[PDB]
Amino acid sequence: KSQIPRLSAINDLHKIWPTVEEHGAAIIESFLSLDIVRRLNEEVDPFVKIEPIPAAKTKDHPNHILSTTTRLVNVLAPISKAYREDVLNSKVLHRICSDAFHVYGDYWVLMGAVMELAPSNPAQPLHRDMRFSHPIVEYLKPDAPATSINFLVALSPFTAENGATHVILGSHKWQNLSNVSMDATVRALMNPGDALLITDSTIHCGGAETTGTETRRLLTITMGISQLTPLESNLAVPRPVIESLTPLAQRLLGWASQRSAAPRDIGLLTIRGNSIEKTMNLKAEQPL
Amino acid sequence: KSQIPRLSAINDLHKIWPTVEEHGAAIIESFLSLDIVRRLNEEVDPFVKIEPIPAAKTKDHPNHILSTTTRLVNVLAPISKAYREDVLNSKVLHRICSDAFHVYGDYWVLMGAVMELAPSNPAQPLHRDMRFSHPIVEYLKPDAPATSINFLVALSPFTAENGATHVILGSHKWQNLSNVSMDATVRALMNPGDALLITDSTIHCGGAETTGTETRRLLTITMGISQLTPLESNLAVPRPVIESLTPLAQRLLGWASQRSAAPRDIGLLTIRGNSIEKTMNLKAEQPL
Ligand SMILES: COc1ccc(C[C@H]2C(=O)Nc3ccccc3C(=O)N2C)cc1
Ligand SMILES: COc1ccc(C[C@H]2C(=O)Nc3ccccc3C(=O)N2C)cc1
Ligand SMILES: [Cl-]
Ligand SMILES: [Cl-]
Ligand code: NI
Ligand code: NI
Repeated sequence: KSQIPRLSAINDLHKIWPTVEEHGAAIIESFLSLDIVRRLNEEVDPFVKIEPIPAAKTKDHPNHILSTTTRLVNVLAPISKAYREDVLNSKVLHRICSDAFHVYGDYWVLMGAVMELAPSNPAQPLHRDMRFSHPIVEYLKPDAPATSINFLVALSPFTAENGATHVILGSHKWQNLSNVSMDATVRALMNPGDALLITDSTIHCGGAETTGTETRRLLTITMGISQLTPLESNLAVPRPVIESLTPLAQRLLGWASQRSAAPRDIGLLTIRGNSIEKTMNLKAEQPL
Repeated sequence: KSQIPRLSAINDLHKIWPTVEEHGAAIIESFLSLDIVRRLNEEVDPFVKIEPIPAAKTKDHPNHILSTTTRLVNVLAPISKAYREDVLNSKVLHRICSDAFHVYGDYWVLMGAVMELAPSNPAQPLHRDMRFSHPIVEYLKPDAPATSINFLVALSPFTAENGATHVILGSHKWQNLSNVSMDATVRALMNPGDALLITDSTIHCGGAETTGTETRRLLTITMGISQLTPLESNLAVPRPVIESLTPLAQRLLGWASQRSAAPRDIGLLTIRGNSIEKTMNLKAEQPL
């Protein structure tokens, strides 16, 4: 069985989305530089350490799906300069997203999260993303272009023994799911900064951590059309932080109006014919 | 040909959504009281008068579809006490919406707008709503439950001669649109406070104003699943105004997290497992 296609962020940029459209997955080698990975890790480190269990009794939106040995930290913009500057303005990410979502229009971040898997973390069941948040997605026609995609960026090594992600190539086109099995999977073996890109229809799962010693960390960036509601809110992010961002980063975090691809688009999140950013006089690229 | 079913807001409440599901339209008699209509009208009056043309060159999200003799005012919460208190907490609206959207989960306001049509306003072409903002909707399967519905509330009389809305009954189930014609329509003749309820698949249009003297006004409330992005933003609505609302009204305006109907729902617009309202310590029902 064939392995996940591996592509250069530098050289093969136009090939990335077409590869994912055909095969359901691709590995983007050095999607983030080692420097960006270093800074991201350093900045999110304490927030991962203080994060409670996914279904903590203190939470009013507990995640009952993730293993108790998973820590997920989202709303990364206030935590991480590297995320809000380097990642949110990634040339590679934006080329891929504009390739993927041109039929629909603007896209934004549905969720940007750091996930840390503890040693001995079990494999997840094979799944498609979005089914615990967006029931609408299951009602889309088979040939509907993907309305979200997920960049699974390695922040530490992904190996077969420490639980590297499994994917079933071609499974994004499957209607009948009788042949869903771990027998059909291949692995996303990745160095820090490499990213596995999948669609919302790609069948996949986190792998089993079998060493009992290694802690695997990733940055999962679910990008989706601006017509779908994000899993996370940036409403509470301080205005100085938002005003330090590029206009593009502001749009990605829901601090701007959005546009569809309809020929005479009337827009999303508008205010009496004007944008959020025009109405609120929102500044951009103002240093803290 | 059969007329639009007419139902009591008081007596026939459980019958309203089933009627719309079957026929694609229903008239809810006295959906709003005359007092609520009076107050709504008085409060929005000046904002309608100052509103420029839909495609005004000053706007960065111009509406190129609406006639130049239409004035549309959205983001009504800061304008109208009657809207944000009486309409957003309407028992009838919420019963209908929970009936309609139970398969998907929470719902919210995609757009609440007052539309005023000037004398001699031409009939709109027959259409389905949502096609200039949510291209995703066209890619839903035929049997997908409606993901949005539109309450067209009369704020002045709707008569055949002054441009009362046309609908084609049953057209919400149409796949082939070869028989789309004004020959197939019936009219929504309505007194102030009556509402025509349609789905996002009901084929309909505003009628021709033929008197040259009458100004027709309506309140259009597009309610949709919380998984779809609103056409309008309440991000710039002052916090004192938001904190005067009920928790339900806050949710409807995007000042709360949202939930899907998935058995182990992980939520929408959350912040590290907690809600917007918990995170921001958002007060409710605090008088101005
Ligand atoms: C333990 O087995 C699992 C089964 C299904 C899922 C799906 C997933 C999702 O739909 N979206 C995301 C996307 C990014 C990060 C986390 C999640 C997330 O929480 N779930 C539930 C996760 C785990
Ligand atoms: C002039 O002919 C027309 C053709 C189509 C439409 C559709 C409509 C929409 O999709 N949504 C709404 C919903 C509530 C109020 C206004 C609108 C709105 O602006 N358009 C464009 C309007 C007019
Ligand atoms: Cl994984
Ligand atoms: Cl109308
Ligand atoms: Ni997944
Ligand atoms: Ni319409």
